[PDB]
Amino acid sequence: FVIRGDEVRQIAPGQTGNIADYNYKLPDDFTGCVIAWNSNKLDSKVSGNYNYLYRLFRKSNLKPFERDISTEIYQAGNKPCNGVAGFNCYFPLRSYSFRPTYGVGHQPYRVVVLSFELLHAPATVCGPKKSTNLVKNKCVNFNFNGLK
Amino acid sequence: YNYLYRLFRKSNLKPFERDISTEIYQAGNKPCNGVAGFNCYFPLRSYSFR
Amino acid sequence: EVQLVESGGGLVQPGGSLRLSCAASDSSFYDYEMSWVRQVPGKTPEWIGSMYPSGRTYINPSLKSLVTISRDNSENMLYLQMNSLRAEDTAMYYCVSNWASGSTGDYWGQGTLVTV
Amino acid sequence: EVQLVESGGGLVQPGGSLRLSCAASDSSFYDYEMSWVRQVPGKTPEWIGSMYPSGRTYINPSLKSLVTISRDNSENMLYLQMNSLRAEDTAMYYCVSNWASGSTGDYWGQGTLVTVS
Amino acid sequence: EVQLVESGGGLVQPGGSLRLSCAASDFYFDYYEMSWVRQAPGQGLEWVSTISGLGGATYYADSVKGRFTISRDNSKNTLYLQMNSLRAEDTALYYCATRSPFGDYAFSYWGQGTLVTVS
Amino acid sequence: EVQLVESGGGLVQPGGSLRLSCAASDFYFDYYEMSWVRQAPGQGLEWVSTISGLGGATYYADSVKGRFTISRDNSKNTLYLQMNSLRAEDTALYYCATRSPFGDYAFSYWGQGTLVTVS
Repeated sequence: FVIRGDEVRQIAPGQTGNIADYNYKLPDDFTGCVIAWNSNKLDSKVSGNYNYLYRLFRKSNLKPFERDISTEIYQAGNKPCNGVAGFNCYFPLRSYSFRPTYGVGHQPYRVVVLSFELLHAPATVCGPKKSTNLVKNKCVNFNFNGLK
Repeated sequence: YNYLYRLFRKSNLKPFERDISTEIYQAGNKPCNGVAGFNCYFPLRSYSFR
Repeated sequence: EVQLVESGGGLVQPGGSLRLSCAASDSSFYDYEMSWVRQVPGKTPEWIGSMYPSGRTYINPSLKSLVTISRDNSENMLYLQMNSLRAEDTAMYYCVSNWASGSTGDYWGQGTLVTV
Repeated sequence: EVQLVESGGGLVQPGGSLRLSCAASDSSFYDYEMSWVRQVPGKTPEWIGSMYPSGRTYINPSLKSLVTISRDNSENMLYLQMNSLRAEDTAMYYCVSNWASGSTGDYWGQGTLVTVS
Repeated sequence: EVQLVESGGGLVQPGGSLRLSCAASDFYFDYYEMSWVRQAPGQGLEWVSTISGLGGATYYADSVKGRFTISRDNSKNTLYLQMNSLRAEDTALYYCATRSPFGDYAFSYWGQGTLVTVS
Repeated sequence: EVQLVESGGGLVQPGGSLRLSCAASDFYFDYYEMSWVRQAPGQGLEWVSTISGLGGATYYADSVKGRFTISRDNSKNTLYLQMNSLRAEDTALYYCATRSPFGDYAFSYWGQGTLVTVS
């Protein structure tokens, strides 16, 4: 996904904040990798960029790795407005504001978390092999696919 | 519950070797440093002989 | 076969109102998200409004108090009333269902060209 | 040489906190195991708690959140604090050193009665 | 501090079915990995299946590809194991285990176990 | 749709007796076959006896020829198993099964089982 530049630190085990508390919490025990990169040259424009929404008001602490797409009326006070989009029961869905003139802390950053799930099932996704260089006219060990 | 046994250890036990230490086990990447709580399970548990 | 079509484009003076229409096929596509987008020539798309499955909607802070979207028919409609059009509103508009998992689960429509 | 003397045993009403302590001999009894065990008359001994040299004390799963073992004195003492005493706590308590590996090297010291009525 | 509760049957006809319901309580079953481990009399433990909690993919073993199915519920924290096409070679003690995918390879803790007979 | 009900004891003196009464319900017990299958702890299942419903002949096993007896009643659909000459080597879980002689070799469905102790 894509977040603001100032909140790229909140995504970490134990670290809380705005997106780490109500939007996306990473568990304390995690064996993947979090990475981000600035994308101010292909996701920004001088017109008012509101194509990226985010939630700021939630019921309680969001469980790590959970999807909450419900749009129920938030309750910020003790008045039961009964879902009328009035005072103290605002709509808990807002959007960011990205401008090409803001500071680096307010620039959009595209992040991606790669969670590496290990299981008792046979391992499927792995990396390449050695594939070392080949020297000729010399007594060496060949280690081809089926002929060692 | 008067018989204990080890379930968590780093490596396999060497033939004819007794493990008397009780260092806490680390199942994750968090530096527990001897708290014995979440993700820091105790290496010695008890049986249940009913 | 989801083949939702669009209609409502044309020419109008910059003092009127346009009533768009996004006719969706009879299927289970209204229980998910629904949203619109503009595709001005020479720039990347820009979000306009999102119709939520619960029955509510949200609008971008840019086009505030200038565009309203509702269904109020109960079968199939994405009206997206956009009264008080401006000079920069002449473009090709699209109604996309899943504007939440783009490049992976989005289905773009045909799109209607409106000129002001 | 091993004359572990137990103290604290008496009459406590149900609900009190009894603090037992087995004073050991002036020797190198540390760096080894230390365990407590009850001796209810007419039954096999039951393990109460351990005092592993590292510091991590393991408690019997049955008597969880009821008893605790503390050794924050480091000189010669070991303390056992039992809270919320019940009727079945009337037993002879013992504090042994070589437990879980005994039957030929276990030194059962002295023992006192604990009655809860 | 953390325990497991299992349930099910004790005797199944060789060719019928059985309702196995592992009932967990106070778990972080959203990002944890819960599966079943069989214990046949005379040999050790064997892996049966696995149910991912991140995406929801269910993996099976080599000999139970087209005879087992698992239904995971998150409303009351219970799992259903509908065992079909049973024969006399499925005698084993089933254990409902739960571990963390972002940890070691071995499970954290098991349950009490359930015994079934098929012959 | 069809179930079985069993009963019995939980502890038997090594040298006494016990009253075992398998109570079936809604069965075609006139031409069906009902008997007992023992389940000793540590091994599989073993056959005990056989009670034919056609003529009424009862067959025993090799080691239970002169120590067991079966009484079949058709008034209330109940069977009596008066086990005599019992010792410490009779520890097994008894199952009251029912099958059709005009079918396959294996039983159709079994019951829930009863546990007895002799030591």
